[PDB]
Amino acid sequence: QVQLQQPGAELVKPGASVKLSCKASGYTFTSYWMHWVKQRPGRGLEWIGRIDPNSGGTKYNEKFKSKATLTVDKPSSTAYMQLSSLTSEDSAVYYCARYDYYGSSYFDYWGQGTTVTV
Amino acid sequence: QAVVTQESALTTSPGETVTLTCRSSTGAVTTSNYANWVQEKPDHLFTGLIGGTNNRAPGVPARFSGSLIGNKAALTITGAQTEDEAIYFCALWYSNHWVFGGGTKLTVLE
Ligand SMILES: O=C([O-])CCCCCNC(=O)Cc1ccc(O)c([N+](=O)[O-])c1
Repeated sequence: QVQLQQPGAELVKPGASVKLSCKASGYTFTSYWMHWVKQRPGRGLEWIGRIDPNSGGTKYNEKFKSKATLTVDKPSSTAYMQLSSLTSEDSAVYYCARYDYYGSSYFDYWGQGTTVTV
Repeated sequence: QAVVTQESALTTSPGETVTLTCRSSTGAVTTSNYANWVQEKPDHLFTGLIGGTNNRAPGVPARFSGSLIGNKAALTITGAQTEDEAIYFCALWYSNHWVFGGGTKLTVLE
């Protein structure tokens, strides 16, 4: 019973930043990587970026650089992702998912996703 | 930069076998690209099936298996059951980023 908890939604007027959270439980947090993914019909899965709990270090999709800000909270076992100026593209689902940097190389557990409707 | 291509949709029938593939704009796909198959079930639900080209996610019904078929990453379903209707994504790790394929709708029982 591994689990990644993400709040359901966000409803905001254009050009309005939002901090997104993702809680992990049932396993050892800092031992796995955290990746944020975006969905929106057309195919929809675009990789926003990764964060290494330990390090605080990230690797972002260069497309989302002047946009998204990744951070974590080690004690609460919570991953974050900020979005600056929701220009309004952004009306999409934002997922948090588990990734085995030290492992079997799969995105096994996924979060339910935080929907963002601008 | 790179583009990951999968079949848009495959139609199958119960008790039959079906294969889905994942292609790269780079060149052949090999064990090095780190082919992962993600399963999306109706109403935005995801679960990894394979990872590391051929490593099944725990719980996933044995009828599923990854491998490489030539220059492409692949997913095989044996005796496709109705519970396999879903959208199958593949993803590839190219140097400094992951790129997801467009996704394959797998219409089990067509
Ligand atoms: O390579 C082997 O020898 C076997 C297991 C290692 C699997 C390779 N996976 C990776 O390390 C890919 C890899 C690299 C850097 C990086 O930042 C990320 N990421 O953010 O998810 C993945």
